[PDB]
Amino acid sequence: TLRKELILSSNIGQHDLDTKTKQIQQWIKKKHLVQITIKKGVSENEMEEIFHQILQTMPGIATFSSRPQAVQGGKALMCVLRALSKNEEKAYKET
Amino acid sequence: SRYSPEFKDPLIDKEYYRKPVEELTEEEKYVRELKKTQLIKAAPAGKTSSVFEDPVISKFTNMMMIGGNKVLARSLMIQTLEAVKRKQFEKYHAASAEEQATIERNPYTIFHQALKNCEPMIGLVPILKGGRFYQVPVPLPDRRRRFLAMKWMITECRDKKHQRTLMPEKLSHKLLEAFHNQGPVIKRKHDLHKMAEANRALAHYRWW
Amino acid sequence: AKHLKFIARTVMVQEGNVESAYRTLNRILTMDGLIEDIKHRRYYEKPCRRRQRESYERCRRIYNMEMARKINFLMRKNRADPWQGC
Amino acid sequence: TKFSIYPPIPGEESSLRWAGKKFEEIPIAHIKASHNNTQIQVVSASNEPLAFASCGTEGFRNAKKGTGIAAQTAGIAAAARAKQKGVIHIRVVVKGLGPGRLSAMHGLIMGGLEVISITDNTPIPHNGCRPRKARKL
Amino acid sequence: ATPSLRGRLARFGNPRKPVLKPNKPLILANRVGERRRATCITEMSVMMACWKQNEFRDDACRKEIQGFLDCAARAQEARKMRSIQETLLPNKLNKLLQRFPNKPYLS
RNA sequence: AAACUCAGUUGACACAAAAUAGACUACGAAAGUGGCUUUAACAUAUCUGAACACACAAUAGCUAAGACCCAAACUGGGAUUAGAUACCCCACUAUGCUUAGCCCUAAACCUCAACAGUUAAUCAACAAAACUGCUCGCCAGAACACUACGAGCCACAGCUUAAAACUCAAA
RNA sequence: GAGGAGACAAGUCGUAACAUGGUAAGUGUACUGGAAAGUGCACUUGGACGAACC
Ligand SMILES: [Mg+2]
Ligand SMILES: [Mg+2]
Ligand SMILES: [Mg+2]
Ligand SMILES: [Mg+2]
Ligand SMILES: [Mg+2]
Ligand SMILES: [Mg+2]
Ligand SMILES: [Mg+2]
Ligand SMILES: [Mg+2]
Ligand SMILES: [Mg+2]
Ligand SMILES: [Mg+2]
Ligand SMILES: [Mg+2]
Ligand SMILES: [Mg+2]
Repeated sequence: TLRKELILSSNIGQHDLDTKTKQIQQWIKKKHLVQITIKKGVSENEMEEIFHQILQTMPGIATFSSRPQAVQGGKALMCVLRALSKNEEKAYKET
Repeated sequence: SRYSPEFKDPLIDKEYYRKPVEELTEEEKYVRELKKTQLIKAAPAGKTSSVFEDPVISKFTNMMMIGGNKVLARSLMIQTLEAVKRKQFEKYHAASAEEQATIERNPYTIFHQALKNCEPMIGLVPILKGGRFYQVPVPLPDRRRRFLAMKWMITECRDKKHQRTLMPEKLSHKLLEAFHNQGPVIKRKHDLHKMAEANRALAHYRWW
Repeated sequence: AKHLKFIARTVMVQEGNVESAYRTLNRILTMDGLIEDIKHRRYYEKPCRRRQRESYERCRRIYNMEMARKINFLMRKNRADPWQGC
Repeated sequence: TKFSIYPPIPGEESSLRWAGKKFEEIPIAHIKASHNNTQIQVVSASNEPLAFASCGTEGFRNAKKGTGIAAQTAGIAAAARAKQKGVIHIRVVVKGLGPGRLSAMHGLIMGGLEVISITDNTPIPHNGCRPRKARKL
Repeated sequence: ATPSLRGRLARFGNPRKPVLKPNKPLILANRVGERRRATCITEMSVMMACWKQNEFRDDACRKEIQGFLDCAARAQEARKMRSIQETLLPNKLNKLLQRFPNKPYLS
């Protein structure tokens, strides 16, 4: 399992966010562990909304290997996305 | 340095000055005549003409010194020598005449030979080719070899594994082991040699 | 391949000094340009780069030969100053 | 006769001999000093294989193979095998400017075998095939 | 003999395309370039192989160890002698060229 | 690391490319041309003369049929990286090769037009010294703009010719 | 409706160019890529190769 790390900003543009979301989707398809960190360009809730927005584009593809956590003295948020297992994907399909 | 560059270190050796004049080559006579008109540094308070003076033991005492406690360092050195001599005498008395011929009782010889056995022939130095440093093997000059042997002895004696064991006894035991080619100091020398051999392939990284 | 073996690029060691034999062989290859040719043929040197390198080497050789000629010409004038003081 | 660096010519009547054998009958120690691996195969005067030794076969791996030390090890192993298989003097033919080029000969001698001739057979095309493109680092 | 420079550079009165394209002018400078800057590894290899096959017991490797030490001392001595020998020199040659400078202009 | 279980010697074997010579400076209008042999063959006894026509024009590229050792856009895999749609490693295709047509572009630059002449009284700078006569081609602030429109063309994401508006005091 | 250019004009993702700009740069062309751009083939120096021998 290869770990791909990304660093984003709270005030990231929508176009750049889309580009990085496409890259993250490619990583998930490749079955890598995507460690996304978000820094202040803002509130922690608003920053975590970015993680939620990113994962929205992967409804039955990606999930949170590790949930959002405040790191770097609370300055940054961090999370780890992973591809859904076979069993999780089957459960999603059944749902 | 309070001594001007014109000052030369003194040569404290009775035989050198008592050497017959006829035995002096032209260069030696020139050297003496030149020294007749050269400023000389005052003799340091460490070395004298005493026939019992030993530079190696003096340097070992200096290395063992902590915070300018020359008295204590000399005390530890003499206690170590006395302990070594006592242990060798005990072995000599308790041993049969067949091996008494080989049993050594001279503590100074024992110390010299122990340090010589501890001396490492090859060391590891960082050498850089292209922008990366690697622990390349390299010969160690004589000064570095002697210093490494002495420092390994002192550090191994100073280790905390030996608890409530005074430095005299610790150092005497380690010196005897080194003399007989055993003990942690010789083990460290062998570890250095083993690492050098393991990195033998990097010898060419040296440029000098 | 279709030639006889052990005639081309073969040197005979004298008294067993393979180091001397290899030095002689290396001098032969270098003077004939085989070492440089192999080093350059390791990777494909595109024709423009080859032409530029050849031109640069020609200019370097011209300059070095002229400078060596000048040095050898003036070397005699390295004598002791005959009119020292005045 | 005086020593001449040129090898004796086959068919020509020559007084040179090594272990009672002519030059054309001496075994040949083919060395191949690739960029990162040195191979050494000692064959007879009739291309009958006798010994083989390579940096890779000597336990060296990855970059360690392309070093003079590995080449010496391979040369010593090949020399030992050839010695036990009945080889004293050899004509050395090396094709490659790798790091093991000369270290292979040094090891091949330190292993006992004597060298009578050193041959360079590095394949130098008169162009022909196109090599791979240059590297930009 | 120096290679000919007649009709080599792109100049007026040179119908042929240039043969040479020197980045710097082909005019001798009044100075020459500065002098541009392991040892005894076989004895080391012998000593280390003996150590490897003997368990690093120097007592029975004494001969190889003494050879290695003597060779290292000789290496240092060679460094010293080479340094003193190195010390025609570029400085003297530049002095000579200054005495006889290249005059690419008129006077 | 991935990749192949292929690797060494020897012998047979190209529709690919053409060490050394070449430190030569030649041939051709330019593009180009440096393995060998042969055949054919290198216009003009006065110069200049195409957006106004004819013939060419490297590499890339298109169409159809062959060759395929090696190299190799793209693609795939390894590695690096925050990422690496790159640089580094491996595999392989179009493509480079031959034939018949297209395509008509290059930092196609020696950025220095052809012809004739001079070296004398120099010449912004640099570059490859300064000029004279004659002829054709071209240029007239930058950007818009190797652009839009129009036109021509085997070109259909193209090439050639090629503006204006808005903007600025610069470039 | 949409495109193109220019300007006003503060941001987002990179750091492509200027130093050998960290893979020298660029021309033609082909494919590819948020994006500057990457790569192949040929070409240019509007780069250098340190300018006696080492
Ligand atoms: Mg005409
Ligand atoms: Mg025309
Ligand atoms: Mg064409
Ligand atoms: Mg193909
Ligand atoms: Mg051209
Ligand atoms: Mg164009
Ligand atoms: Mg157009
Ligand atoms: Mg149109
Ligand atoms: Mg950059
Ligand atoms: Mg660059
Ligand atoms: Mg390019
Ligand atoms: Mg690419």
